[PDB]
Amino acid sequence: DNQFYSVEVGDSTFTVLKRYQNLKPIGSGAQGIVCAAYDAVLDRNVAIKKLSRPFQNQTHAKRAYRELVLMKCVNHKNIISLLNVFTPQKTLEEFQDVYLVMELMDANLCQVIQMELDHERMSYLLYQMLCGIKHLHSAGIIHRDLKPSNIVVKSDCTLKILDFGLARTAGTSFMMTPYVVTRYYRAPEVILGMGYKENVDIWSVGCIMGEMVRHKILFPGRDYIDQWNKVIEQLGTPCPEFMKKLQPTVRNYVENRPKYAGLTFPKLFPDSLFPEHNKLKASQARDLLSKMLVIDPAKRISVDDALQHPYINVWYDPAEVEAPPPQIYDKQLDEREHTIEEWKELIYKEVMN
Amino acid sequence: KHEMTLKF
Repeated sequence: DNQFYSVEVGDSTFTVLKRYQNLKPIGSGAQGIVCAAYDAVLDRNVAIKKLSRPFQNQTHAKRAYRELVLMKCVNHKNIISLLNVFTPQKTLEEFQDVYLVMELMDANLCQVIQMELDHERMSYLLYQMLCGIKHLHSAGIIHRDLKPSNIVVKSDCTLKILDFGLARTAGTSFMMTPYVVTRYYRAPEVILGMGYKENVDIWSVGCIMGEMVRHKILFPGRDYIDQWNKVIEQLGTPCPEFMKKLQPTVRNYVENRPKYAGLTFPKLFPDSLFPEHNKLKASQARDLLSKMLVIDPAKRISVDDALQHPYINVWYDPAEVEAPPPQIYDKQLDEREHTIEEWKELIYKEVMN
Repeated sequence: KHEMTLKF
């Protein structure tokens, strides 16, 4: 194809730029296929994600375009970024395929979970997580679906976040990975249907940090009813001021619950699971967990405050924390509608950009 | 420091 070349990836074809060689499958939808590749120009490994049937239906087309627009609002090192987007077709008439090039990491948090870890590597990872999360929130993007499989890391302890504002899925994480369900890490206000805000991802991070320490999922609910039980059996029944905010019927069910008493955070996370001067850290860490793993969103720690926390504060770098997003996501897009062909163009222009 | 590692 003059500037492109075909390569057979399973039952699928990848027509990519010549600069990308040694293509090989590492994940698979459903909604797309991801290949690890070598970028000759950059001398650097990349992840090439080919969207599957972005023009199949009006819904797919909206997702394809929306995904492009989302990664436009982001310019942070702790978040996955679009290294390149392209199509092997020459005109809008025959345009049908879209390819997304992203940085290729070595791992996701799941493979970190089982590792022993110390305070400097743990607190650093969390710091990056909070840095990437703040950037998203600044761009007007609240993740909500933060889980160890959509958080990727490299061997040099660098961290990036995947799948912000994507359905599950839809996104990149579902198609590959040691996969994990999002149910375990969703905040109370989400699962209880109360609506949410920025610090909904603070809960998520809380669940992730708890798993890093205990090397086991904190709230493995068989379903959302069981999920709620797991949460309250360990953290206790939330104050009345919280429950009054619930919807009528659900409020009663949750008020119908057996009043469980919360285990103390030193009990949930005994120093046994922790590692001397570096025992002040175990205090610092456990404390932080008591602010993130809060049921009431009003009584939960903010992203900003979490950055200021002694266990995290050691890493504070204003360049890493205050880096503004290139653009803010206009939510008035979600309610916009177009035909498949109209969507096809908006996407096409974005690619040729 | 910032020059930490982690192995898989």
